[PDB]
Amino acid sequence: VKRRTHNVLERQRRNELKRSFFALRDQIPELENNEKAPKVVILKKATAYILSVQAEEQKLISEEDLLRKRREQLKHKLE
Amino acid sequence: KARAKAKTRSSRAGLQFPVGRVHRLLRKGNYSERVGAGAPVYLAAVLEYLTAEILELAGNAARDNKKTRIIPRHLQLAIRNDEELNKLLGRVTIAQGGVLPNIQAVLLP
Amino acid sequence: GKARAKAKTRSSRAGLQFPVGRVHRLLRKGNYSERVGAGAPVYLAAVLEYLTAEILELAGNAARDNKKTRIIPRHLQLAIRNDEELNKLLGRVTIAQGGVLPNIQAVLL
Amino acid sequence: DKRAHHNALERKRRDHIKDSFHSLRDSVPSLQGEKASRAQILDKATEYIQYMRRKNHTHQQDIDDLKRQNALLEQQVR
Amino acid sequence: RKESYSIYVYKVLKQVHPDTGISSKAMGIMNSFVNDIFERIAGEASRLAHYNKRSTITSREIQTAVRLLLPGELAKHAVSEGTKAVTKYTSA
Amino acid sequence: SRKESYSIYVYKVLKQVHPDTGISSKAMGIMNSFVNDIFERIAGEASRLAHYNKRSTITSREIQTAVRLLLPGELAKHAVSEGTKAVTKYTSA
Amino acid sequence: DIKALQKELEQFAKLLKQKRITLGYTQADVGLTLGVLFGKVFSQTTICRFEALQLSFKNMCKLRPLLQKWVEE
Amino acid sequence: HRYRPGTVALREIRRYQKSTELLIRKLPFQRLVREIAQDFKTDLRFQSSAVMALQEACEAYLVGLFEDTNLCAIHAKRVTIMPKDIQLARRIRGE
Amino acid sequence: RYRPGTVALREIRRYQKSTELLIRKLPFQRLVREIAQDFKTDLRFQSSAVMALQEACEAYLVGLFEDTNLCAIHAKRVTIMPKDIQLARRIRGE
Amino acid sequence: LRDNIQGITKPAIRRLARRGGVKRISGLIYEETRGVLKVFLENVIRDAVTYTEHAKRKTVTAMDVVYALKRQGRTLYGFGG
Amino acid sequence: VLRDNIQGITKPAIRRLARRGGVKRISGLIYEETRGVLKVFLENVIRDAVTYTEHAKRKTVTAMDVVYALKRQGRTLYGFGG
DNA sequence: ATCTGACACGTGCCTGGAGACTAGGGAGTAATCCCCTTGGCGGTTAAAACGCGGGGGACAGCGCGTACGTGCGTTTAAGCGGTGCTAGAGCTGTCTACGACGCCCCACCCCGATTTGCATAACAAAG
DNA sequence: CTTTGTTATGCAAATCGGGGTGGGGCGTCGTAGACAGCTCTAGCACCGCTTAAACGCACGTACGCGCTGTCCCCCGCGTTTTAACCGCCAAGGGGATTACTCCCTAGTCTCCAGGCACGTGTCAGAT
Repeated sequence: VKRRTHNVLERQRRNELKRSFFALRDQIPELENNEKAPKVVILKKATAYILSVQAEEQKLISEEDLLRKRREQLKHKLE
Repeated sequence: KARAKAKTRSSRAGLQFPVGRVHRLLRKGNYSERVGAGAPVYLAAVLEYLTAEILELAGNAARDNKKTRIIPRHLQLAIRNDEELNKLLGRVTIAQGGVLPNIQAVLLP
Repeated sequence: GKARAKAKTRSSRAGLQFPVGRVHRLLRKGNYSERVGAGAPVYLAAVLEYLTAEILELAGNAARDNKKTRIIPRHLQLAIRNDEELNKLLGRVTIAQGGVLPNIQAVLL
Repeated sequence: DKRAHHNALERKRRDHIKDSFHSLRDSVPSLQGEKASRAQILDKATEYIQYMRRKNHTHQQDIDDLKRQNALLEQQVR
Repeated sequence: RKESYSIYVYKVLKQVHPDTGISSKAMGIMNSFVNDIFERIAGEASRLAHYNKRSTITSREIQTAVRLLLPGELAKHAVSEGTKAVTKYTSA
Repeated sequence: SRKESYSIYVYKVLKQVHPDTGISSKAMGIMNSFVNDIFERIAGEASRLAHYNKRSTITSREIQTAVRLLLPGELAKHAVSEGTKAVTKYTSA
Repeated sequence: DIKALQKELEQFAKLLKQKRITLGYTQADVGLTLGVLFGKVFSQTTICRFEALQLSFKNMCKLRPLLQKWVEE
Repeated sequence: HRYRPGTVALREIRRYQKSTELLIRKLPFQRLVREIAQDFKTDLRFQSSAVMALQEACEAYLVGLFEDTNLCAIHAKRVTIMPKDIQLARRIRGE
Repeated sequence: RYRPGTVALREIRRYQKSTELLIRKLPFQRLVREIAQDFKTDLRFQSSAVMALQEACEAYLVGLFEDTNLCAIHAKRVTIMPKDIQLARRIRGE
Repeated sequence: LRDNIQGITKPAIRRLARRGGVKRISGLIYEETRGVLKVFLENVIRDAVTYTEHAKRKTVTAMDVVYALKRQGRTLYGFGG
Repeated sequence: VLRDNIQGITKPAIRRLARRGGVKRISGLIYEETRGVLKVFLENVIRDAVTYTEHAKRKTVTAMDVVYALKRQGRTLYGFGG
């Protein structure tokens, strides 16, 4: 009975993990159509996707900082 | 709190902080020969309370600056703009905390 | 150090006046560590005696300067505050009935 | 032969997945430097991407806003 | 492997500000904070036990240490919260 | 009921340094507190050093280190020499 | 007989005072001289109290032998 | 005959620096200590040695404050000490 | 040209708002190594140990300057002088 | 008990100032000084009482004062400890 | 063998620190006085950090040795450890 | 034909925590005694309180004069990215010298008399 | 008036002895750390290029400093008054102690599950 309990809990744990894989898979545009994407690909491309998005944040914040500096200089000129 | 339904000691106390870890830490460092069963529970509750108090203020500071993330600047403001925390942590240097924007009137036009 | 000792007392073996056995006991009762090395209380007793001698020597000189044959709290205060190393060590210490140094500034005259 | 080879192929498959989990785990600040289950890594990556998506959208909004403010100030300056 | 409270800080922050994150530098600061407060209270409780010739640290020594260490309202609230947590734990 | 003190040892040190000089009871009470304060400071520092290095035994090395930290300047230098001398002679046959 | 002992000690103390005055010595000088003779250098207070009979009979009995040598010297 | 102003002040400074006795009378000090203690908790008792310990610390504290207060007044190129000098000394000290 | 003090106030607001270190890193490292060299030769430092020193040092000097500024104001001056630093350190007990 | 702060008279304040090397005292010092002393006593007494209550004692002892002062960085010698 | 790297602290660096402190005007004698104060501060912190390092029989000074050196002086630093 | 990679099933497997007792020690409780705190009372006198007159220092205003701030052009080295090298930080395994701990006996320390000088003050003389 | 030694005595401190205990051997044993070895992290030395920050100098002027003058308000002194202090007394309460007793944590062991990876079945697209 304990063996059976372990078997089903582990069987469900795999299915729960698969659902977590799908939740991540569906969230990455690169894997949007890849319904059969394997676990290894999802993790590798999720990593690459997040890193590229983080790189985008660094680009965006740099532009924001430059624009804030420009705003202050323009106000100074008006004064 | 209203109820408890858990095996975990931290959950029984209704705390997020790890009671079992605090218990081990109280034994470490030779603070005493013996530690009371309720000792780590009381202490964990205090650590959590103070932690929540700082985070709440720091989060408010983040909103004031239109930020979605807490940074060391916010922690510095949260503490230095609060008399009780300022007394408790008045000797503490916070990395990249900065300083309050205080300028004396005699220096102004 | 001393060439030899005949007394069984550990303090005598070390050539010290301060009680090694008591220092050893206190280190074990204060829960400073799980274990205390045999040479630990010997080293410490020597340090306590050395510092004690330095204060007493200066205080004794202060007593002689005041034409007194007995050391009083006033002399201890003078002994510490007129010595840079001791004044740094005990700078925050308040000595009962020690009084203060007779410091007169030129701006007062 | 074939079974032992299959075992080796399966071991390699798992090893790639395990390393990929670690790389993904270190990509999310909530798990960076911390122990995490396989499921937690996936769940944090999922919400973190959603966070970063709206965060970068928010950054672009601030960029557009500052650009428009600068355009107005430049118009006043000229 | 090293121990930290970052996982618990994350949970507390989520409960207080569900839509606010925390930087890694801020997290390092929060860990320094928790370790500092722990040492202060544990050290003070040890002193109190020593002064009263006691060998066991209980909620009374910790409560006293809190009253001594925390100022103003923080001491009042920390004591109330500590007492409440122990009461619940005892009945849980 | 017995109350322990170092007054006898403080007295003996004074007797060796200034044999013709007496000491008041108030001065003695001060010297007794002095000894207890220094003892606690060194023992406390030694405890911290053992903890920081995750060691469980306090030896002359921790105390010597504590002395170097606690005492300034020459005073530290002399205290270390005296401590080293006492231990060396103590363990020597 | 304690009273007989008291009288003997009183008689010595009176003779001691007479000797000190006759020789032109101070009470301090007596104590200093005893220091030379025995190594025990008494203050004027002990000598004064002896002459004034402020000391106990036991103390006078114990110090007397030293003072007797002083009288002879 | 009369002394020039400041002659006595110097005499008193030298006299009080030389002496070691308490300057605050004990009885009114006790009343002050008891009044404060009654606010924290009622029906408290004190040992006479506890009161002496408090007074010794208090006088040492106030004198140290006056020494720093005096320095502030000197820095301001003044002889007379004002509340500004006390408040500055405390603010720099971190009280 | 702006009236003198106009820029200084702008800089005060700028530096109080910002959190970055004001002392250049390489010059500081050389100073730390120069001093450490007098205690023991051939010492090495973790890069984080250097940052820890910079943070403590700037926080220390800035706090000292704030107290120094108060001394100058008490003296009814705007400009800070060595006299004000020495007083602040004397009161602190340095 | 009420208003025993007046037990600290001007001469007592002046004498303390004399040890400090003060030649001249403004009239506002006396009130400021009393305010400062009251705060100092409250901080020391509050802690000494806290120790006393913790120990389940009805009386404050010198050691409670010494511990209260020790925590404030003001070590006191000669009263025991 | 390093010499005279105290000059690595330039006037602008001192000016910026003073400005953060709210200082509006700086005497020309401040720069030299400031360097003297900083040197002393570093000597005290480094001496302890090195002492901790030597006690551990290490040759490398770690961040924790600096943290302990600072904590010991009543100046607790957060973010570099505890 | 079979190879590679993938999902998924059987089943041990590490560790982390909580659960369950269990003996021996600490802490709680009750009784009792005696030192020390609180409180009161009367006398006396040292210190605080109060008024006042004078003079010394706080403070406002004025005028220099020079040291400091602000641009502006030019120089310097900080900072960033990249390369290569190895000292030593950090971990693990072996094994012994060393400190905890139990037990016993006497020389050394505590405390209560008990003796005995220290500092200050009354009692005379001397230029 | 100022200076000085003689002796008086109140009282704090140095000395003595008797007895109780904790320091020091002595043996035993478990383990903390001393020491050797090995991996591989990150600290250091070097290089070239970019460019922001640092440096030197001209030029005004805002602010520090010295002086004058006025006037508030603090000091010193005399005279009155007011509580501090000192000596003595008794009441009782609470702090220290000793003897029980019970309950509570260090210690050891048991065991349950929750993520984790070894090993096996298999199933379709690719060599």
